Parts: sequence; C-alpha cells; structure tokens
Amino acid sequence: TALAFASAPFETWQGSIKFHFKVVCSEYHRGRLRLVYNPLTNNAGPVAFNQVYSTTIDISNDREFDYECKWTDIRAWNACIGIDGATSATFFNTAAAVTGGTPFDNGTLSVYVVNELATPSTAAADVKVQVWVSAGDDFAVAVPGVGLSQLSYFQQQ
Amino acid sequence: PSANDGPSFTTSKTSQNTTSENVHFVDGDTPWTYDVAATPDETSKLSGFDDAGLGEFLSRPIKIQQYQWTPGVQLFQTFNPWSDYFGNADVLEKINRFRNLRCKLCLKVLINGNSFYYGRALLSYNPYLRNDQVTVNRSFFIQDLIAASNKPHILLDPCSSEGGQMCLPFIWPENYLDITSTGWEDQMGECIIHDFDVLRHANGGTDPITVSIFAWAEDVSLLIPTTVAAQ
Amino acid sequence: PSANDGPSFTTSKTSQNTTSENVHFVDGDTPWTYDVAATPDETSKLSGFDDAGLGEFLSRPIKIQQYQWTPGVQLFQTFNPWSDYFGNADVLEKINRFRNLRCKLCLKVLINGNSFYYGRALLSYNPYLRNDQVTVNRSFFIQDLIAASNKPHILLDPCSSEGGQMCLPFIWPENYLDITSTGWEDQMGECIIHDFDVLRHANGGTDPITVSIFAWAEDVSLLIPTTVAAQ
Amino acid sequence: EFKHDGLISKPASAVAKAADALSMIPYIAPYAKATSMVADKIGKIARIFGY
Amino acid sequence: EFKHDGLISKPASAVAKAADALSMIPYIAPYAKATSMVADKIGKIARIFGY
Amino acid sequence: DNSNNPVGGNPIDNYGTEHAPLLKEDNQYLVYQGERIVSFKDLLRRYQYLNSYW
Amino acid sequence: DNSNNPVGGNPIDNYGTEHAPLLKEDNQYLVYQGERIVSFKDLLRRYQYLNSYWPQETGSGFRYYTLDSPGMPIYRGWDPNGIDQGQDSTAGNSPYNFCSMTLLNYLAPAFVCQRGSLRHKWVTAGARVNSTASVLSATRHGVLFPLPLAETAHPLDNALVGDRRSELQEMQRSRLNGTAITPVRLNNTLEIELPYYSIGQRFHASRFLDLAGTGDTQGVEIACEISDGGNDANYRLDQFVSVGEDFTLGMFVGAPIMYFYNDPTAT
Repeated sequence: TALAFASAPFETWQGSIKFHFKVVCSEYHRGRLRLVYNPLTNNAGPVAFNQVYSTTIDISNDREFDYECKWTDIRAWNACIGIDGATSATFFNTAAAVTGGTPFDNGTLSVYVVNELATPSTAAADVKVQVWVSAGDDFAVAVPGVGLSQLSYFQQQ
Repeated sequence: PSANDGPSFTTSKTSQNTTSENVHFVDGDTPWTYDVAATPDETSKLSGFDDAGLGEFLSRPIKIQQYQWTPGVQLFQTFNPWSDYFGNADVLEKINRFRNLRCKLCLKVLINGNSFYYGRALLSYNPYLRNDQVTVNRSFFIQDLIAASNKPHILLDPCSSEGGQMCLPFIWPENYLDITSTGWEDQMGECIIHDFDVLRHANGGTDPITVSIFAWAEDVSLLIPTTVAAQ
Repeated sequence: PSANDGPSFTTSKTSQNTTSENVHFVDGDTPWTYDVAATPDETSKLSGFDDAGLGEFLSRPIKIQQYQWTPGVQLFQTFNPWSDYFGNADVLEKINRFRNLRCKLCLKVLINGNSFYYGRALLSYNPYLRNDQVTVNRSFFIQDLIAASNKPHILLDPCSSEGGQMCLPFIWPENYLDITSTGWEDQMGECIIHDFDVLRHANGGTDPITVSIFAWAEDVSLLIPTTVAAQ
Repeated sequence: EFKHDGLISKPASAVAKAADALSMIPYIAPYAKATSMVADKIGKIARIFGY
Repeated sequence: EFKHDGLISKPASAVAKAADALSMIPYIAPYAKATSMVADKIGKIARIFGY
Repeated sequence: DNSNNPVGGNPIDNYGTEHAPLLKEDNQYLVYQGERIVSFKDLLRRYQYLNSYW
Repeated sequence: DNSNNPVGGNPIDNYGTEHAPLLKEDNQYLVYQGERIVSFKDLLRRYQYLNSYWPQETGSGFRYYTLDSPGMPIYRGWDPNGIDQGQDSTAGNSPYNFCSMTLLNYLAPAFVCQRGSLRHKWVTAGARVNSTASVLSATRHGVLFPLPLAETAHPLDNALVGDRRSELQEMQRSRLNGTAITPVRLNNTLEIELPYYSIGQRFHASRFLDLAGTGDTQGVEIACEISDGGNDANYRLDQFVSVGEDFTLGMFVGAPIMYFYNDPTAT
C-alpha cells in the first residue's frame, strides 16, 4: 500500500488509520455488519456489544463506508515493523482474530455479522467486501531507520 | 511552604477531617504531608474518549436476543428484557456492591429484510406483572394479538425492514428496587413477539432473516453501597 | 405527535443514527418509536448520595496494610501500594474491560499511640524501579536510613501519634500504562517502613499498637474498552 | 536563498510552536525555483517541507 | 541562542558583580528549551546555571 | 450518492468525540522526538553510502 | 508544632549575629577562585576521558573494525558483565571495567529519570603505519533494540570485489541513519552528538548500571580501518564523553551505595 510505502524508511509512527469497506452486492442483499475496535484482541466466540467499540452499519443506505481508527495506545509512538518484517506476521486473518496489543500496532479492527444476508431467490450468492486503507489526519512518522536496507526491486533468482 | 523544603517537594500539615468517596477520617491531630509536586502537562492524556466511561456503564447496549425467521415458520418468542440485561455477566460486576437501582430500560429491534419477503410480527410489552393473574403467556392463538395490541407494541416487517424502539418505563410501586434480593428483576415486565401468520417470500427463497434485540438502561440512579454480592 | 395517538403515549420516527455510550447504529431507515410518556416526579429518588458513585469508584479508600508495633520489637516492613490497591478483588471488577489507567495513588498512615510509648519509624517511597540495579531492598541496616531519607518519606511516632500522608505521583515513561499485561502495577514504586531502633514504653507496658496504611487513586483516567480480562 | 549564515535564522528542525502547520499544502508558483522562492513566499515555516 | 560569537557577550564564568544571585532558583517555562529560552527570559546572569 | 468513488470516502460514526486530536498537541516534539519529518524532499538531502570501488 | 517534619527545621539561636554572611561578599571570587560553580549542568559540559579501544585485537588481515558502544558511558567497577577481567580478593578473576568514573556516571544513579542528547569525541591516538588513509565513522543505531558493547571486524582484503562490497554492506555506515565520517590522516576527530529518539518514551531508567551487557537506545557504531602489520598494535581510539544541551535528570532520590577501591591487576 502507499500507506506502507511511505512509512518504510522510518522506525516510529503514530496517528489514525482510515479503512474503507466496500460491499459488492445487488440491491436485494440486506444485512448488518459490525466493526469492532479492540486494543488487545477479540475472544474466540461472540464479542459483546458492551466492553468494545462498535458501529453496526446497515448496508442498505451505506454499501461503501470508511472508518477512522484513532490513536488509543498507552504510548505516544509505536514502532514500525517495516515491509521486511510485515511479510512474516499475520495482519489479516478472516478465519480467527489477529493478535494486537503489540508495541507495533494500534489494536485490531474486526468485522462481524449482526443480521444475516437476505437473498432474493434460491441462487447461491457470493458477496464480497473490499478493504481499502489510507492514513488518517493524525498520521505521523519519525526516526529514520534501516527499514528498507534489505528491500529490492529485482526478484530473488 | 517554609521549613527546609525545596522547589521539588512540599511538606505541610493537612486538616483533621479527610473525606474521599464514602470514607470519612476524623483524625485526632493534623497529620504531615509530603507532596512531590508532580504536575503533568497536556499531551499526556487521550482526549475525546469520554464517551464510554465507567459511570455510564449501564447505558452500554448489549444484544439481549437474536432470532431468525425462516420462510414458512412463525416467530412466537417470549423474553424478559430486564432479566436479560441485568442477568449479564459484565454488568453484574458493576452493579455488585450497590443496593438501589431505579433504571429505565430502552430497547431496540433491528430486522434486515428484503423487498421480496413479507409478513408481519407484533412485539408487545407487559409492564408490571407481579400479582398479575391475567394476561396469559401460553401457546400461539391469533386471538392473543387483540389483547397484545393495546400494550406498548411495535410492528416489525421484512419488506420495508424498519422500525422498533420502545422506552419501557420504570413502573414499580416502590422506588429504588433492591439488587441483593432474589429474582429482583424478573417481575418487572416482559416482551412477547407474536407473528400474524408466517414469513413468506415471493421468489421462493428459503433463506432465514435475523431479528436482533438490543437493550440498555437510560437514566440510572445507583447509589447505596453494601457488602452483599448483588444477584 | 399526530396519527391516532393519545395523551398517554406517543408514536414517532427517530433518527437513522443512534449513539449510546460506545455503540453506534447507522440504520438504513428511520425506525418507529413507542414512548409510554412516563415522567416520574421528585420524592422518587434519594438525594444527597452522589458521594460514593460508580464513576469515582477508584477514589474509595481501602486498607492496604496493617501492622503492629510491640514494645521491644522493631517494624521493618516492605509493601507495594500500587500492587496492593489494584490487586484488590473489588477494584479488579471495575478495572475489568478497560485498558488504560493513568492514576495517582495517594496513601495515608494512621498510628494510634500513647504518651508513654516512644521511638520513631521512617516510611519511604521508591518511585519508579524498573531497571533499577541500586536502592537495595534487604535486611535491616541502620545505614539504609540515610539513603531512604532523601526519598519521599514520613516520620511516624507513637508519642504524638500523628502524621502520614503522601501523594505518590504517576512517574512512568509512557502515558496510560496497560492493565491487561502481566505485572502491570508491580514495578511502579514501593514503600518500606524502617524503624530507627525499637518501640519502647515508659511504664513497662507491653501492649502492641497498630499502624494502618490506607490508599486510594486520585485523578483516574480510565478510558479504552476491550474484551480482555484485566489482571 | 543564497545568504550568509542561513542556518542560524531558521527554526530548522522542530516544534517552533507556530510550525504546527504540517497539515498545510505547499503552493508552488508557476515557475518557482526552490532557493529564492516559496520558503519566503509561503511563510516562515516552509523550511520543514524541504524548501 | 544560536548566535555568532556568543561567548564574547557573556560574563561567562565569574563574579560579574550583579551575578551574586546564586541564591535564586531558575524558573523553567512549561515547554522551555535550553537554547533560545530562560538564559534570555530570567535575566543576564542565567548562564551561570548552565543555560 | 458517493457510491463508486475511486478514492472512497463516506465517514461513519467512529469511536472518538474529538476529531484528529494529535494535531492539537503543539508541543509534542518537545517531549518525544526533538524534530518533525514532514516531507521526503527534506529527508532526501541526507547523504547515504552507495558503493565502493577498488 | 513542627515536630515530625520530614525535612526538619526549627532554628535555635546559634553563634552568629549576622545570618549567612558569605552571600554578602560580592567580590569574593575576584580574590580566591576566579569563577563560581553553581550548577552541575554547567559542569557536565566538560569532556572527560572514558575509555580506549584497540582495533588490532579482533580480526586478521586488512579489515574494518567496528565497535557497538552505548551512548551513555559504562560504569567503572567490578561488573558481573564487564568488558575486561581483573584479579579479585580471592586471588581469582572477575569481570571489571577499566574505564573512568565520569561526572555523568556519578550523578545519574541518584536520579530517577533521564532524558537528553549525549556528545562524544573519538580522538585516535597512538602509533600507525605510513600506509593508511582510513576514515573514522560514527553512525547511530535504532531505538527498538539496544545492542550491548561489542567488537566486530569485517574483512576487506578478499580476492573478490563483490565479497568486499558484501562486507561493507553488513555495516551501519551503509544505512539511512545519521553518519559522520572523517579522514584519520587529516582530522582524526569525530565530535558527534547522539539525539534522544524514542518509541514514545518520556525518559528512561537513570539507575540502570548494566550498560556494557545490555546497551541503551542511544547506541553508536564506531568504524575504522586497520591492517595486521606491526606498529598498528599501538593504534587506538580514545572516547571523551559529555552531555548535550537538551539533557535533564529527574527527581533526586538519594545517593547510591558507593564503593572505594583502586584498580586491580588486569588478568
């Protein structure tokens, strides 16, 4: 991403990250999504409506919508993993919840189902959601470092 | 002030009477105090996160019920919103060493629907129900929808797929009902979802749809501390 | 407003956006609302009991330590006030689904004494102690009272039987230390009671006297909710 | 521009309390150089953008 | 601050008869640096405290 | 209704009362970093070792 | 009645009519000293010799000596993690630092907090061979992982030029971090300053004595070319430490426990 491109030469970051969700569906696919922010991690089952930050968007009026995750960490600056270090860690899981709470990130953002997907017929409906990502207004980077000393534009041979 | 202290700290003598949030100290003499003179600055606390606090914990919504209509099958459901909200594990840690509650439990119903589904259900609320030998709670009769349409009710359909929010007032002959006593929230009004016929679909689709019921307490007055574990 | 409702109730259509204490609802259409128009009056809530509330729960004092001087025996004690206050069972239910804390833990020492008892003890506070390979915590030496008399300290005697209250500032390199992580309050400063010699008595009385240490958090900033159980 | 001891007269690196205009976009005049230009034509704090 | 030949304009080490305010405490403004600050905001003789 | 925007953008109610609060902290780099890095054109003017030649 | 004051204070009539008379002598330092020392922050800005480092002790052939040192000077005595080895009281051996006791090392464990930039000088004294045109270079490390004090040699005299370039790319001098270089035959002195970068940290533990086995977040790598011929065995690097201008210490919590002893016999 351009967000990951512009933050690789640095060692600290802070600020807000903007996530743009984009549901591809017909006009007759209805339901509610739900966007949990959890600073640490989500438990293995259902997540309660209290004890987390959530939004519960209806996808009838807003099929496309962005959500800005502000800075709610115990520090002022988190560390930067780099593009070199992000290739070995799990940052998008879609089968379980990812592990946040590290000194490298600002928590985790998860999507749950509140109301089921309603269908206009007996056909199998394959609805997808796209995650686009950008920097928010708070976003800053500092400490120029060694984050791109191992990167290259030539393949591995 | 005086007497051999520097700019970094302060030694004083405070008052004989010390109050801090339900504990009073009536001291026999003025104690000594060592202050380390630590004033932090701004940009040391997160600003803008006063929305989800500890004092307004009972105004946080929890999903008390979730049901699914399938085409061909009716919704006849019965729940107690007061016994579902205050029977939660996480709110019961916050109403724990208190005794008096006096809330107002506003709930909300969300239904997703589609333009091809149709049918309609009635959600009604019975307010008090303590020595109530009438207002039957039994199996489905279509003639139980006439008595239930005079109670506080909402109509939920899948076609427009809209609506549903009631306020559910406190109504109770005492003020500040106890939290210690057994079954303290059970007989304070309950909701029933009757269905008028059956969920249908116009293209012969058989997918279920979801009816979600959220609830939260609105103007909480939680005020007398005690040592007894609140049920 | 209009449309077939009476003085006892109200049916309206509320907004599409519903916010209530960290849960937002972005609805696809304006839902329906049934209000039962229940305004209670005065003389239905207890007035004057806003002192011990839920939001200011961490400002409630708890007795973290209790010791007894006997004549002939010294007090050399060591405790961690941050690990004694926030290791309580009842405050750990209130800091439970939060993550950031940032308090200031003011403590208080009460000693009862008598005009015939004498002797004196020093209670000192070590502020940070994370990568601290100095400021030994060992057995009693009289030469550990010279280094401990430059730390925030109070002098406690039985003769005047007075004094004792420190403020204990936050000092920590990050703001808003985590509550989820293990040992999150242990390395934030600890108190030691040294005794200068020994408790004595002038009529040969041998009764013990009690030194009580209370503590409570002063300006709490508890603000980010999470699903993880707070240790 | 090319001036004698220009690093002394900068705020040059940092906070410079009125230099919290990092959310402002630099405007480049239609044939503006980098040296004798927008570092004096935008404002005092246009040297944190590299000009 | 960062000025040209700043050691000439100091009293810099010593007596400087009005520099017998060694019994005064230095006040630091809430976000004061050491360079372009309290050495000019307290007084002339605030350079014996190291500022 | 802003529904196929190539750059996106439809702000839904998130978990903050105060929008972008880290821009209102003026004296932040007097505490943590000492300097702020805003552009790459400022950072491209640091020399860096490329290669050696015998 | 001011009877258990933690700082004391109850002035009883002492043997002077005039209270504090030595503050009323304005021209006292025109007679005796020439200067007055009021603060330690003024005195911490005198450089003081810390330690010396010999580059012909790590590798072989013509190579590139690199030394990962902390930004704060290491401490003077019997470490459990010392870089040298001395003969102790049991007629055995124990780790020991043969470095000096600077004023920064003296003042820092009596305060809780510490923040600021730190200044170094690298002097490069000794003997040398006539065929040197080396460059002495200082380059800073990252602020996530503190590296301990270590010494490494990178060989530069391979037959392949690519296997020389791969050794020059294992170095911190090749990175985007701040680098200062100088030629030894022309200036031989760096005079660097390590800024206080941090991962959201307002200060660090000023009472942390184990700098040689852990390091801090202001570490620096010092690099210098060396050959295996004689008369380079006396080529060394001298470190002079001092204190930058944004430096401060926290709250004073008393002097530490001190120890007095001379240097042992180095074994």
